[PDB]
Amino acid sequence: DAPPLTLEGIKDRVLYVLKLYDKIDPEKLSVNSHFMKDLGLDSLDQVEIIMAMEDEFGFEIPDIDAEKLMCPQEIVDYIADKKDVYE
Amino acid sequence: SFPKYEPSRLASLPTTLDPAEYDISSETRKAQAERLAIRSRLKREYQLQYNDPSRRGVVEDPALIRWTCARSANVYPNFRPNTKTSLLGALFGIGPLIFWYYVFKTDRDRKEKLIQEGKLDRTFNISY
Amino acid sequence: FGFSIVLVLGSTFVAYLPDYRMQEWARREAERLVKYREAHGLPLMESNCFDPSKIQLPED
Amino acid sequence: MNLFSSLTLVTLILLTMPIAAINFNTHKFTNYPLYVKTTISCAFITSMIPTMMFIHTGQEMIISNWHWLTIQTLKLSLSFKMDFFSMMFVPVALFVTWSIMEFSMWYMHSDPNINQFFKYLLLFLITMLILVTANNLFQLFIGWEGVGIMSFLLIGWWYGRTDANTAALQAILYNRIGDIGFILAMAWFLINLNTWDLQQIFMLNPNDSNLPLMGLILAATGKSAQFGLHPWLPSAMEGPTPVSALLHSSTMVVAGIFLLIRFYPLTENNKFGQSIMLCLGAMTTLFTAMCALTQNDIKKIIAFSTSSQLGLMMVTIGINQPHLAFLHICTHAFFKAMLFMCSGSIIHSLNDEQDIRKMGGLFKAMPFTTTALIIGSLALTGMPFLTGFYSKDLIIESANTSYTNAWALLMTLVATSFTAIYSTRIIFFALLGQPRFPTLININENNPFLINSIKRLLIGSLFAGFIISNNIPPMTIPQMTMPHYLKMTALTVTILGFILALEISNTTHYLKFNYPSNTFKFSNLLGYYPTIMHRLTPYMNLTMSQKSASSLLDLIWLETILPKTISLAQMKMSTTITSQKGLIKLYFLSFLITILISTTLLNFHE
Amino acid sequence: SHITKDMLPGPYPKTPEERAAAAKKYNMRVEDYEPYPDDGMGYGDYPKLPDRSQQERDPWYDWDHPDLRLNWGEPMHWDLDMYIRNRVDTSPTPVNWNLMCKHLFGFVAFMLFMFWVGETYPTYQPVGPKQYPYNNLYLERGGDPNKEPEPVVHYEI
Amino acid sequence: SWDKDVYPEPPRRTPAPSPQTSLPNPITYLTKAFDLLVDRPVTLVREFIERQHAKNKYYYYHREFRRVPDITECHEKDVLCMFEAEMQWKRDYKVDQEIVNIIQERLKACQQREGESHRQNCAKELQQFTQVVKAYQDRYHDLGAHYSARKCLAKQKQRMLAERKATKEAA
Amino acid sequence: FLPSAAYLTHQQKVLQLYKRALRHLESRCVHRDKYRYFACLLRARFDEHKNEKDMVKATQLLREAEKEFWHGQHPQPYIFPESPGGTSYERYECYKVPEWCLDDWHPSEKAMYPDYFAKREQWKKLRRESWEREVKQLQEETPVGGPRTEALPPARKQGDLPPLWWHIVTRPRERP
Amino acid sequence: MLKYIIPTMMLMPLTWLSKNSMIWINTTLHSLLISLTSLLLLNQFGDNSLNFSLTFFSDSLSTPLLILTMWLLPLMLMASQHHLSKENLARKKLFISMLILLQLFLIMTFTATELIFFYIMFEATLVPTLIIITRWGNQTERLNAGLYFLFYTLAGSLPLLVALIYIQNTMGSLNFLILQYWVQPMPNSWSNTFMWLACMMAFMVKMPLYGLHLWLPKAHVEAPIAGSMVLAAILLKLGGYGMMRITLLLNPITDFMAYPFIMLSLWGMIMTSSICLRQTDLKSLIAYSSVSHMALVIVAILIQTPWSYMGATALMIAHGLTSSMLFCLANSNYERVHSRTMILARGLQTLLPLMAAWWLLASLTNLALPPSINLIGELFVVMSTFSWSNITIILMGLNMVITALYSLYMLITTQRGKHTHHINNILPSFTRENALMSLHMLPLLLLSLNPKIILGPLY
Repeated sequence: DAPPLTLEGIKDRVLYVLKLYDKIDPEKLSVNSHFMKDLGLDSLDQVEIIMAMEDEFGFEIPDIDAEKLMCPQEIVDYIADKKDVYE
Repeated sequence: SFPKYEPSRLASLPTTLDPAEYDISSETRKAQAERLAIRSRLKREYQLQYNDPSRRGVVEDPALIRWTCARSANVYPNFRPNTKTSLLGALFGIGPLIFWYYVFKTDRDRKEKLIQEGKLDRTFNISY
Repeated sequence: FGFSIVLVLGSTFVAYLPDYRMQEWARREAERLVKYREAHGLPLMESNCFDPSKIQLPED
Repeated sequence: MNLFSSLTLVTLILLTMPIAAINFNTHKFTNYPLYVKTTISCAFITSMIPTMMFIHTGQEMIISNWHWLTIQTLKLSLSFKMDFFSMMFVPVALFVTWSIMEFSMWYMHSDPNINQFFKYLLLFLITMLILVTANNLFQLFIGWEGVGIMSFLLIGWWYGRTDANTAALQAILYNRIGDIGFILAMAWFLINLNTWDLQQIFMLNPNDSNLPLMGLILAATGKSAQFGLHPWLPSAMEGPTPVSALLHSSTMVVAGIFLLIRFYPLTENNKFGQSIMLCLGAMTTLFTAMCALTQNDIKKIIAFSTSSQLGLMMVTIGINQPHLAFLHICTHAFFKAMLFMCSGSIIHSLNDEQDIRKMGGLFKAMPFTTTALIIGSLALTGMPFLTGFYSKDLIIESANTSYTNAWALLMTLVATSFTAIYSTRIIFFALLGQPRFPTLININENNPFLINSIKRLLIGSLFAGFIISNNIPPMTIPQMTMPHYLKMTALTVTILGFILALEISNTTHYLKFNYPSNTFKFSNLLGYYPTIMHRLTPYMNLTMSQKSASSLLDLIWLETILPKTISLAQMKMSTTITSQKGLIKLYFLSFLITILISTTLLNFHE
Repeated sequence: SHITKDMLPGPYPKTPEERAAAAKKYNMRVEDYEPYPDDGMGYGDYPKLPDRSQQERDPWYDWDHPDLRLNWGEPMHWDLDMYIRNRVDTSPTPVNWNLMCKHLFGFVAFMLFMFWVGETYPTYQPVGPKQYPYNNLYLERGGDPNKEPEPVVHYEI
Repeated sequence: SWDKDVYPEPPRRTPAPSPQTSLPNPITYLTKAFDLLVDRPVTLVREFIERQHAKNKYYYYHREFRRVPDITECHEKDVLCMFEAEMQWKRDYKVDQEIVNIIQERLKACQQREGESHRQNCAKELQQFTQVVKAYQDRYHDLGAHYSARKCLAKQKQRMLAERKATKEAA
Repeated sequence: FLPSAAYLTHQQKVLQLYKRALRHLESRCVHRDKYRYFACLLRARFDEHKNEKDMVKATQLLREAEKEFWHGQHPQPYIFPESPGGTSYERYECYKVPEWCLDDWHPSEKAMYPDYFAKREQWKKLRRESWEREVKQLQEETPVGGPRTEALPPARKQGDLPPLWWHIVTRPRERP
Repeated sequence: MLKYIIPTMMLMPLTWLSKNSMIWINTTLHSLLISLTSLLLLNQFGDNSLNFSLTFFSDSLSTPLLILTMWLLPLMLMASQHHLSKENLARKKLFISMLILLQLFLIMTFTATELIFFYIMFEATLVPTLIIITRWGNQTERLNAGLYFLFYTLAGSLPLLVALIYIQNTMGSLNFLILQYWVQPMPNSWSNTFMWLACMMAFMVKMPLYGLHLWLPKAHVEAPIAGSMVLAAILLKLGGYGMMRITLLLNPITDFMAYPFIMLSLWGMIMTSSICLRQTDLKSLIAYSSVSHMALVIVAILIQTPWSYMGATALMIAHGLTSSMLFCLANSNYERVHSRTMILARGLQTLLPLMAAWWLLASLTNLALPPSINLIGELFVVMSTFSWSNITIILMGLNMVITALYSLYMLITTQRGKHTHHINNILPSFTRENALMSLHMLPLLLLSLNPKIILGPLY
């Protein structure tokens, strides 16, 4: 029970499940994008996104962090911290 | 729609339906700020005396030492013999002893009188 | 001098030694005595182990 | 026969080499799993022969040697007896554990602690064998506490995980309540039959036997997960998977009812005793069947099912039918060993996530395992007629043709319906739902050891019930003469259970978001027994440990009665005798009053 | 080493200096220091805590001691040896406590009463006793080789 | 070996199976191969070890003792009679316990060999077991731990005086 | 009970309620489609009075929401098999050996793994080289006479490592 | 027997006129030689005891205890370094010679003939233990520990002398055979009740019984390892040996007057097994375990069955080995961390991966794992007390359950689940402590194979 994770792979999987989400566009979907400034979605659907990451990868993230991710790059960084992603 | 969750000594009261968490006065904000300050200073002292590369031994918590000294050595001082203490002492110390004593007197007098009659099942009772 | 001379030598010395509290002596003696008391008709393990001729009950 | 005794004693002694081998090796063998597997296979092929000789003629024999402490009028040697149960149960247990050796070769590929794991598992097998063989009852007690403590170690294999050693603590505690029951039984057998040995117990049948029967009842309900003392069972499922499989397939789970089976001449009579037997078993069966509904962890479901089947065997001992219960032991052993092994295959296939929610549709994710689980779960309740048919349905029809207690029959009725409905629900939620499991799939069963083990146990659980049930010497009179609507009722209850779980499934397809109606809650939340007992009985004894025992009675009162009275008396008397200031007129007035009080008051010259 | 005044003699009174000293000593809030009080049960002057505290303390805080929820400086409630997880789990229950005990006692009482109703009322399929061949199968029960024949027969029906 | 007089055996009974099959008989093939591949080298090794031990001869003698008289022929305090008397009585006590052991081993052998018909052809051995254990229960049972010889004789005197009073009242 | 502040806030309290109710709706509802329907219904139920300028009516509706939530929770809320309470709860803690060990080995095995121990020795010299001055000065430099927080500042000054990092960096890898 | 007495004397000037790095090999080697020398003793047979003089003799109760003492000395002597090896040379020599004089008076005591000689050698057994635990008591209340110790044991054991002198000048000499061969029953006058009360109460103090068990825990938590092993094993089983001898007299009133002590012992056995479930100071749990096992011993002594005495002496020897071993493991853990508390030192399944095997083996012997001797003892005592009464088995089994739970809690509390990861000073296991564990648990399993030796006079 050890499939190897990598940074490009986790970036692709997180961007896949963000692009599959409804009320964003596949055009203006950047890695360095805000969940507050440019995507314009609210905190509620932001924590729906946080729930999507928790339900995909298989672990909770605490609410001391769920205040303050707000961008996909720090999402990738935080699952990189939970998983310690090197071979 | 719900009987409002009567508590017990075993069932803990969860953080949601307190309902004291929703009457937030300024005193509760003051207490939470000071409690965070106390936890901050204690974690600061502990982490500075925890990450030292020259520190060989254990961090030697005074909390555990203080709790142990309060638990064992600081019972007999202090004390006064109260009505509650003497009552509970003579109840939970002497009561079961004298109760078990009387019931083994009863069982032994039964068995002694019954084998004095001779009508017991000791036709072969070798391993006494 | 704690295992190589004590432990295995003590294990042999206490694994067998003579009949501690006369065990197998009592085995073979009971064998011969019950064979005798079968071969001469009298009941095995006579009760009243002391002779009732050599006894004196006090009287009323 | 020299061949018979020789082959049985070498089936014993083949389980003695590998422990002393790796205790004497110090050069780490690579082929150690292969070695333990092939010595268990050699033990199996040596154990197949004398059982076939046993059914071929009989020749039913005991061995007894190396007597130690032959002290008083008794004696005790290492002795074990080849009759029927200890005769031909051993191949089933060796076969099951051999397949578990395969499955634990594969499942524990990624730990360097594998060698100690196989040492513990083989040691557990040795102790289970010495339990099931003996007739000298001290050796039975040896096997009893040994399988208890090996159960402790194998549940607490994964150190860390405070829930795991909590669970192992519960298991060893209910083993000790089995111990108090068993030593009460040993006490009565010694003080009223001059030994504790099966043969003289069977030789003299006493009249008043209620105290050792209550001791045996307490031993069985402690050992084999029965009501009042049952809830150590999901506790026992806290551990790893092949530990759980061997722990509750045959070994350590049937040992409670193994004893009551072994004392069948003693439990011939005493209808009060057989009433206790079957009423307790009906209570266990209904409570674990009602608790088994609405559960979502797989191992808790399989454990509640095995508690229900053990409750059927307690009812089977309640009626005077021990040999059908032994038939049920063997079929049940093949059955749920195969079921646990299929479950662990699924769980380690899907990243050890184990829960039925987030598992939904796994049919055609390769259908070897889905076929395996539908074989197992339709062998549950006995699709007529397979190996699972014989035990369960002849037991319930013979219970129906018996001077029963008129409520246990309805308990077996409702329990058969319940085990049907959770069997069908666990198949539906596991396999043929819609697939709800997280992505980056890593499903693989192209694996020689797993297909060998699952192959071997489906081939076992399809034929061995008929093969064993055919060539038994007839140890009872079969009834075979049932009224109408009393033989049909087995298939009737199983079919209505299938239809009932089917309509619950097709209401689960609907959308309403219904509400808990508290029977849902009583079924799901273990209803109230582990929570109430495990939160009340620890708090009470430790409330009494702190206040009454430690801080109150011993320390402070015993120190204030024996030391402190003496110390205060000596201190006050010192400070009133020697605390006299230094004047002379005091000393001579004391002299004068002493002279007067010695002359005239308390006289010394008269 | 360890200071002599980091031990703990005597209860609360008087209120300014002793409560200030206990606040400086046990590292607590001033008006949250609670002695038990002094009923003379021993107990020193050690604080009362909210007494459950161990299925509390939600496990994502990432404190120091991972299986005890410690933080190296808490005053550590008196009955802690009864409160390590693996000893007593005081979770907030999903239902109640009174509802739990009443329904469990009701179910077990009803099932034992139905067991008694079963015990007074057996089932039997309507069939007489077996026709044992030789005097209720005599001479093969407990003994009696030539003591007493016990004549009882069966007739074909 | 042993004395078959004191360890009796029932007369042997063995039939011969007659198939009436055509598989035929795997276990006969297996027991012939077992005898040829197991029983031969152990026989040769036992022959070797028997020669190596019978090259020279030892003996162990069964220890035998005399009969010093009784406690009833001993005086007031006078230990030099009581010592012989009580060690004679205690050796009788140990050999009597082992007699009880031998009777119980006979009872176990009768239980196993007579099979599931319990009350057939053990009833005479059960009878003598109840006889000898009635003797043991009457004689050595309720004396306790510090038996020397004197409590045994006190039990003897008190028992026969009680029986004398019982038969005097019955007459 | 949290490291950042003395309380969560009203906002995050409502948010944790939303996460818990949504998770309990997962644990209640299989087949995922009626789940998605009921999740959007719950989202609309919170959309009904999101924009209250009032506060006391908002927290009273929060309390009544907690009552209808606790009445309608599930017996087994669907805890993931990595969470505490869940199936794992440090499942492979058998091999989570702390790294203050592995230096108490015989030098035969230190000859078996040479480069790793040389690099570990220069790690420890990196640790001791910047332990006293920078770390203890940054700890006894910034805060108030009471610390009153459980965060800590980085070593943004010029160079070396942020303070108090050894038992944060040198942890087990959570799947060995 | 003087063949054992006089080399135990001549092992004392050995320690004086050996030098630095020279005392140690001499003492340990020669004490192991004396262990072989008393392994030669076991000849005892059949009819009676064996008389090693007009002055010394050995019952078969005394042979396994004497062999246990001369086995336990070199183990103890190696155990008592690394906490005094950095102290002075003369003080170290004084410590070793104190232990040798201690063993000498123990041999004096076990090979007694007259009960007055037994009493003199009883308190001569007492006086070195005092000096050891007070001089190296290593904690702030060794004062109070020694004071409680000496005053309890003397003031309980003081009227025993008066009762034995009264028996001396009412029934002739006090040889154990002439105490036997002449003993007459003594009726229920109250002077007989006080005489029985005096003798039995002095040994009650020395067991301990339940009302006087707070003699013990300070005297083990504030003692060095040598004095703790001496005290626990040899002194408590010596008190049991003394009551086992002197219970030959005064049998016709012990039935009438033995009722309160049995009930005190039973309910206090339950209470003591309860009190060692929750305490800190891990060293003290073995002490309360010892009080529990000695309460079971006292039940076995006051009931007077041969079954009871066989179970009693087996329980004595097995519990002596178990308690001495488990004290040595607790000293190993205190050498690891300077705590003595229970909840602090945790983890240790990873680290020191074979120290846990010895903890497991000791914990399962204290469980009474069934081939061991401790289950033999406890089982025969339960058999004899069930023949005593058909009701006391509730207390015995509840003792068994709570004993299982606290012994298992001792196992999985300090050595299960998570290291506290602020320890970082514990060394890997030395060869010395592993050698001490190997000296403990080879003879216990070797007697578990063949236990017909250790059963008492009523074999």
